[PDB]
Amino acid sequence: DHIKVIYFNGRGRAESIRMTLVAAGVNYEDERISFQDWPKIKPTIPGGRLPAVKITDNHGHVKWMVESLAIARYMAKKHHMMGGTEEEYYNVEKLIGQAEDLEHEYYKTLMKPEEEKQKIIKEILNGKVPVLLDIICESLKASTGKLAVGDKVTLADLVLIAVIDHVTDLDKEFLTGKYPEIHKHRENLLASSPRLAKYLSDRA
Amino acid sequence: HIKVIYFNGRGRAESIRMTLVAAGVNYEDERISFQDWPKIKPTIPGGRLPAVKITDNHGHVKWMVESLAIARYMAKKHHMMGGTEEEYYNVEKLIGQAEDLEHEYYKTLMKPEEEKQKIIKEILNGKVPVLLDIICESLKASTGKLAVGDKVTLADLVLIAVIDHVTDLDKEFLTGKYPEIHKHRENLLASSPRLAKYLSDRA
Ligand SMILES: N[C@@H](CCC(=O)N[C@@H](CS)C(=O)NCC(=O)O)C(=O)O
Ligand SMILES: N[C@@H](CCC(=O)N[C@@H](CS)C(=O)NCC(=O)O)C(=O)O
Repeated sequence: DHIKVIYFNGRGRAESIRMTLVAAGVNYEDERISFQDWPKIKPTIPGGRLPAVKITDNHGHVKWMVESLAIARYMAKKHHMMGGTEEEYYNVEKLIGQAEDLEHEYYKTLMKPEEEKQKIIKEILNGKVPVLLDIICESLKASTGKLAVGDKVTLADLVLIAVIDHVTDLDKEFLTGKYPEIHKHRENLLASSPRLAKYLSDRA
Repeated sequence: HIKVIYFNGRGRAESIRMTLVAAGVNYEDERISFQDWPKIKPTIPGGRLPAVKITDNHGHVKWMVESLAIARYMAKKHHMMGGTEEEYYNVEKLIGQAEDLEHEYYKTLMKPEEEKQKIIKEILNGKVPVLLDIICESLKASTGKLAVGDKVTLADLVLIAVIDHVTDLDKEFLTGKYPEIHKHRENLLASSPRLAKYLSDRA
């Protein structure tokens, strides 16, 4: 099976799919679509929206998968990253749901002129952003291990690092000297997964 | 003992109420008024509703928060998150399509009856028919008569909740259009007499 990840932004919705495969040691091909070629590639993608993943087997037959975090939960489930008990599965989904609520505040600043972006940025940062960072911080304090859920990598860890990178894109000092548990989660995750540290280091 | 703690009657907790109804699992509804939220807020872990408080035989309490993480945990416990990895992907796919449509609906909420009208006319000419077409195509790919296969999943219950929100915005919006969505609802209510009874009684 040849796996191609089709997307437009480098650290958008497809990052959860790339990090789940990286952590699993699963190889894939990146295919980035420019704004310029989207009008003619759109009708070719089932449902007309990115990211999408095209899986071509040895005989050339193609399977398509859409909806970014439904693709990431399927890949994570196949590689034992959706928890190891039903209880662990609830805690993985709990943090995923918390991170996605923070990502939704970040999306409100996107593809806007650089004056309205500034206005929306100062509202969320004094708004729902610190509220949701505190809820995620408390969730991390409840884990029975050093990562988000227990002590082994799950999809919850990778969605969290992706969303925290979006917050620091809005204001790079936002977390300086605050939310130690978030900071610590990142150090712990990169130590549990050499592949992800290599991926991230290298992406930087 | 399971208590579902919430404020709106057909808001985020509906996914949790319908998973329990479909599973034949009894629970208690505890609706919080706008007037009592200031003092009950500090008592709920995370400070946000809906929440589910589970009190066992000896009085010990477990809390669960984040609506669709509670609903996928109950659905998983009752065979409603698909029967193969492939069905689970398709369950999650439709869930993610429905939540994108619910996000358009949330943009109209708790607004003065003026700008609510303004936001309604933009989404209904916007992302709302785009996402209803994508859901309609997803239902046509199912290997059975419901959203995923032929037995109830969480994907079916999130879809009826979100479709009820669209008709709240414009009651004629699906009249004479999207036959697969209409058909899905008829099929689901015949597959789960408990849910037909719940909705009927709710109505
Ligand atoms: N909830 C879906 C959202 C897919 C989506 O909204 N994609 C947008 C950008 S990430 C898109 O393709 N826009 C272009 C178009 O559809 O013409 C997911 O997470 O995959
Ligand atoms: N993503 C969370 C959202 C929880 C949330 O946003 N709750 C809102 C209303 S549904 C709330 O409790 N607002 C009141 C407050 O926290 O003071 C879920 O689906 O459970």
